[PDB]
Amino acid sequence: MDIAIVDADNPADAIQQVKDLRKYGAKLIAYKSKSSEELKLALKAGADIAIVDADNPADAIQQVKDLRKYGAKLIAYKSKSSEELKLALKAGADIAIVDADNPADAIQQVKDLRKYGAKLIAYKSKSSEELKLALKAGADIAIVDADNPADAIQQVKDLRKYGAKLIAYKSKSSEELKLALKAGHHHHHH
Repeated sequence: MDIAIVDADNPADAIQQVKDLRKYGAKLIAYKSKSSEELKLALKAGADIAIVDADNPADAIQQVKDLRKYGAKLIAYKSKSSEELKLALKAGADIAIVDADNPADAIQQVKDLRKYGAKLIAYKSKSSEELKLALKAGADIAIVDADNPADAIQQVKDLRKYGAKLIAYKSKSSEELKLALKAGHHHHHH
């Protein structure tokens, strides 16, 4: 199953991309912001996954509680700190996004969070080899980050071939989705 990550460079365009992805037939739509209020707007537009990215951990943990009370179906939390990710999960986050800079640290955090009881661990890399190591370590969601667009296609190909069940990547633009819809085309299941 694919997760489309909204990637527009401003909130108005990001909110429109949610609508375009939903119409195109994306099964899961993820939206990241440092603003709780912006994440509520993305959910109201039809996003499935609200990614908490606020810098201040006190503020970020309160956003999890606010989004849960609000009825967010899936709340993700992005941190370089496995201690912070544990606090986010205790506060009601569904998905811990491992963001640690050093790959050795990031893989140990996957193993730590699995043993802590994390239900859904996500891991991000430009490297197919690193995502396979993370999946083996117990990650549930593989986030493709390949720099240029041709690299991103190969990484998704690599993960499909591997049998990754939850593949996340940056979405096509609204203008691309709208052109496909104008032609009568929709997302096809893989």
